[PDB]
Amino acid sequence: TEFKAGSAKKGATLFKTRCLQCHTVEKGGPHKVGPNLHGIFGRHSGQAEGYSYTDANIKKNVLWDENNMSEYLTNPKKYIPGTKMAFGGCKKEKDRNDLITYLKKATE
Amino acid sequence: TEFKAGSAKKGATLFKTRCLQCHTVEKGGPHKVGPNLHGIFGRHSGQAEGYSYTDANIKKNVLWDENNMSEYLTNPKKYIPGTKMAFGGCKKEKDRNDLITYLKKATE
Ligand code: HEC
Ligand code: HEC
Repeated sequence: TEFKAGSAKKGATLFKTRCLQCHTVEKGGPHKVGPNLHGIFGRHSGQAEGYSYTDANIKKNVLWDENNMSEYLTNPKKYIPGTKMAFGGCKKEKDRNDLITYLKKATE
Repeated sequence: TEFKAGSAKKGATLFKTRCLQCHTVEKGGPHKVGPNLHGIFGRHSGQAEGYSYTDANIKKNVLWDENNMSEYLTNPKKYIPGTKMAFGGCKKEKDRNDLITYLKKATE
């Protein structure tokens, strides 16, 4: 792709220090600030039920792939102007590779 | 995305008139000229086992999504220079939407 696997272990701790505050990844995990992410790869944005997404997310209608996911994490608001996800971004491709590697595995 | 659903019925007959000559879509379907396509969405290119892909396909390492799939079908060789898939292309977005709609459903 334009994405290369990293460390799922490293990615797990990135998740805990940078995403856990607002999300869960487990099947049967609840929505918190942000939606539960189980089964996000291959799904379009704004389709988790029981979650109130912004108009922005839903209309962007991104199809979530490891590659899309990478550009999004770099700068969320640049990618989805108007999204209420208050996360600065993950600048280093190495960090992003690790995180996505972790996500691809735990959200399945 | 940049893809919108069509007619899976229309897409099924497009498949039969334009792709069947070289591919199968069913789980447990055999490779023919081209590889069996069961479970192609979310998979990267050149990963079907027992199939001899060109160097081109494998190194392109496309992650197959309905959107990627669309650009590919427009013009395969323009998209994967050196691919041995001898298919001209599907010029109309309407045709492509229908086909991909069919594929998303039958390759799952
Ligand atoms: C709270 C401060 C958040 C943190 C930290 C992270 N995310 Fe988030 N995310 C949050 C919200 C409120 C939302 C919904 C946005 C809206 O505008 O409706 C999101 C959304 C996502 C998405 C899109 C999901 C979809 O179903 O379309 C993804 C893929 C996502 N968030 C992932 C994610 C990751 C991996 C994070 C750590 C780097 C992360 N987010 C941080 C809130 C918050
Ligand atoms: C024989 C004349 C073909 C027709 C008609 C179609 N395809 Fe094909 N396809 C063919 C070959 C020999 C190969 C392998 C290419 C290589 O260079 O190794 C392919 C490949 C694909 C792929 C990539 C699959 C992967 O696993 O990476 C896809 C997604 C694909 N073909 C789909 C497809 C569709 C939907 C067609 C009808 C419009 C179609 N192909 C026509 C041979 C032939």
